[PDB]
Amino acid sequence: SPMYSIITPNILRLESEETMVLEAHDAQGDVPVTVTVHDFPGKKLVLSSEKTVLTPATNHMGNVTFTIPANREFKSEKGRNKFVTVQATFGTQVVEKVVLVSLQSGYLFIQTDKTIYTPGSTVLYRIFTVNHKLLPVGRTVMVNIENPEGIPVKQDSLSSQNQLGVLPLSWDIPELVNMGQWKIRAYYENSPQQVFSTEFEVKEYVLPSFEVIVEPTEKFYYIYNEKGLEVTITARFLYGKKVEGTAFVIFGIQDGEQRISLPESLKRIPIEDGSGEVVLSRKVLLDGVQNPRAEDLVGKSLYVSATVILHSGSDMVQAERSGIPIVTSPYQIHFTKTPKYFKPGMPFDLMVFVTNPDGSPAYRVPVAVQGEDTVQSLTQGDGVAKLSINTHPSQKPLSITVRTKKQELSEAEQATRTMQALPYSTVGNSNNYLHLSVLRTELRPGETLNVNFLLRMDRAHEAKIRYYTYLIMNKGRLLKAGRQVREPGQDLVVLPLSITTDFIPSFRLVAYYTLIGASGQREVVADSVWVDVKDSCVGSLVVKSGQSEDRQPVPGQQMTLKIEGDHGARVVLVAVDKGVFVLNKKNKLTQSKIWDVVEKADIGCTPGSGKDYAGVFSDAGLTFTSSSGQQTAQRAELQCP
Amino acid sequence: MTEDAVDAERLKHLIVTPSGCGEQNMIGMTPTVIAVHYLDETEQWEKFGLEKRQGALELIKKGYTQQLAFRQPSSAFAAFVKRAPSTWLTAYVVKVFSLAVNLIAIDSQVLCGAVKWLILEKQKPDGVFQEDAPVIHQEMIGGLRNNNEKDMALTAFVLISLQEAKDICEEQVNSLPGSITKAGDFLEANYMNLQRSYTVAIAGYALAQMGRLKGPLLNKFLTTAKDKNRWEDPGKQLYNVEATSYALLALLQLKDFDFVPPVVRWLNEQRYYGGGYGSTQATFMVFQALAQYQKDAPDHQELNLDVSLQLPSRSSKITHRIHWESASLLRSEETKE
Ligand SMILES: *[C@@H]1O[C@H](CO)[C@@H](O[C@@H]2O[C@H](CO)[C@@H](O)[C@H](O)[C@H]2NC(C)=O)[C@H](O)[C@H]1NC(C)=O
Repeated sequence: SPMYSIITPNILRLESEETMVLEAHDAQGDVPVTVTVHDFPGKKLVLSSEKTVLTPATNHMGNVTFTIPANREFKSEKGRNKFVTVQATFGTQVVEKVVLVSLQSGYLFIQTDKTIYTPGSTVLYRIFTVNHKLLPVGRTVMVNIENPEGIPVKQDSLSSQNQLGVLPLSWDIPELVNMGQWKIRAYYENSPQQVFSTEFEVKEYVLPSFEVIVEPTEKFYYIYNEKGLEVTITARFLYGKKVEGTAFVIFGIQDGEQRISLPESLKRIPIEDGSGEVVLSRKVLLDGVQNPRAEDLVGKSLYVSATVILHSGSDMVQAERSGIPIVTSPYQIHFTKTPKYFKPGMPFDLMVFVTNPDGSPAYRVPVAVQGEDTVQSLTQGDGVAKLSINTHPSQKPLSITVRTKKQELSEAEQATRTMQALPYSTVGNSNNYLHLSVLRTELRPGETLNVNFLLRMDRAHEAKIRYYTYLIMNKGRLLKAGRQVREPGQDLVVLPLSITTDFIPSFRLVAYYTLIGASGQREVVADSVWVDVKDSCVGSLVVKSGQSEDRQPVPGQQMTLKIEGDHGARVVLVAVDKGVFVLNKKNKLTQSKIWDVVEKADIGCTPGSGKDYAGVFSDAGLTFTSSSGQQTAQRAELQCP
Repeated sequence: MTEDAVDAERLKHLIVTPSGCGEQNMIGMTPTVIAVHYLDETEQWEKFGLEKRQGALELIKKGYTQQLAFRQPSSAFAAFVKRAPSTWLTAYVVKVFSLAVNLIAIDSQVLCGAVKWLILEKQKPDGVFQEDAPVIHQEMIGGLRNNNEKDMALTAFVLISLQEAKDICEEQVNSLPGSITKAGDFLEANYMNLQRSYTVAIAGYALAQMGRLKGPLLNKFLTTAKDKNRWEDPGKQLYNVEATSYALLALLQLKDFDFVPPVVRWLNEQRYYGGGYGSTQATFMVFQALAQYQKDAPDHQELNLDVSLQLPSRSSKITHRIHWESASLLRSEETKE
């Protein structure tokens, strides 16, 4: 009997367009099907619309798009997990699979013009309302402002209808207010448990007149180095001029949450030409702490608290840099991107995330496997270095350790890491694999891609398979489905792919086929892969000055500035003096933060592959149910371990 | 201030498929129905297994479809069509259908006809109910196996059966209040002379369901408890658990929260999971009582405050209300003087 397969996202979202790809294998003729959704438990009949018929001309393919209504029954309970039932009626065959339903229904981004506000001054913040697809949406937003001790002071109830997703709001701080770290928190009406927040502080400040940046030569301190830590002070006026003053430097060890100061490291270096340097002899660092041991200092950190004073004795600026690590190794190895399951007798990919000790990705550092060290590669601009190891067709797990092989360094300084990968497990030990080898480079929208489908099966069953089914995730929901044909005998099939601007920032690709094997038992083999895309705006907004002459405009003199953006869009602007950024540069907003939030809000957390087909689909964030009885695992936790 | 419930880590055995005649059909489907009701009310399907719910629903749906064959043309039910209709079996059908109205499409006409058939000729004018067809196996009726005060307990059970389906067939049957009054008078007349805590508990539950269990009857009910934590009967402990479930349901109806927690703690202490011969009714109604502990579960909060302030300026006296949903609703007000 032909098998009917329904693929839906593993987590559903209220008030959103969620697709449900309907596919049938070996179907004969037109097979109409109506999809219905029922609450669990009970039967509340939330939605049973969007029925679709199937056609053999379109390879029995079809996707239904709808939106789960938001009712008080879902909002009645907010502290426990809730589920719904999706049921499909493939003619005379019935299939139904339960699925978890979350309460997230969009994102909130809070932009404040400044980051520090004096008492008695106004506050201007904008609330951005976007959905799971990062589009303007009309909802209801609650806004609250909380003082540092945790007491709401002002609450509102706005609506994003007719505002095109931008809600400008203002608030007036009383002239007599307890200073500290104020907080602004907002949440959607449907999901009061989901709280978004920003942080702005109230201070008794006056704007400075210059910026001080302390940049050590290397973002670390080698423990065995004899010269010691070197830090360079670069004091520059805000309006692009150099400083002639004097500076004070003090070095302290930051272990845990307790800061230990070094009285003997204080120096008075005269900054000249907007530059200066100061040394820290290793003897001072060793003797400052009680224990003269060396290895105990590993894991701690240093911080520089530089104070700069002009020769005129007018203004003082305190600039602090903290978090410089004390690590015996100038490099770090991470395996957050490498798949945890390989395929026996099949090429295996090893994405190594080589990064600087502070956390920033490294660049152009060689890496190599310990065994058969002839394999070498260099990290790209993103801090990821490709690797390739040939895997023997043995069911025994394989252990891989990688070690950087940069020259001019000893064997002790190179960072090491060890990883254990489990072999892919089939059904009935039929030795049926699928692998998907794909380019993983600094991909950009528009540039093409070449997915390499690599089937591996015995010649007795190489003719039953006649196609492939592949899906593309993006931001938690599907983006595109399709069938890639494969005539018998063609071992390798290439699938051209169009990476548009909608694939930002990381699309997860899955692929699977099906046939009858063993002694008449239906089975499925699947695969998944993780691909990165350049993090940039879906559109293109650029701000540039129209006036190309009359350098350094006089105050009070006009200029014209162009806004190059996509047509029909709404642009919000804000001009901020750089003094406040000198005195506070945290809790801002940028494209990187937005993409980090979107990536964090994903549904799967295993970069490709898995223990088995059910594991692969569960990790990829999809549930797969068949008419025959084949099914994936069960997901009942919002946050993966 | 509410005792914990069963985690259902060993409740998977309650899924028994219907088989055989109507009696065996109901014996098989009773644990499954009561288990799915308990799981739905407790919202414990996450740990019990989400995929078994659809299978259990299909099981109960096809069992409900199959049992309709045994229905007599007079809207009556029995083990076999040839066999005479049984009053207790019909009351049990009423219980099951009124419990499963939310899960299966129960025919309202069938239940209304059954209730009318029971009222018109299956009861005495005084309200006493008579059993015109004993079931094949006496182990499933529960406390009616013993002949002592059998008619009184049967009358109390049928009174509960008719009182638990008030809104189902209120308009169709107009003689229901008369039967209710007759049964209540009959039960209250002979409540003191009861010697079995099973009969005492069932009579107390029936009388408290409509409010006639007051004064000396309530005092006798309270004193019926053994060591103030359990109900005891001669014989096996199954009758003790049944009487405890009777008392628990009666107390939940009476909304007396100072004595329920010991009862539910004791019931969980024995951990009566059911199974075996002559245990369908006891397991069914003990899980039913556990379910009635849920949904309408008493909670410690009684937040209905009405807060008002007398402003010295007297421009506007601010008044608000604090409730359970607004327990953490912090209110900030500022005065300049
Ligand atoms: C999933 O649904 C979308 C809904 O639009 C389908 O997109 C359409 O695809 C056809 C051909 O594939 C185009 O002619 C239409 O213009 C598309 N619609 C829009 C609005 O652009 C999509 O094809 C569906 N997926 C599959 C595999 O069929």
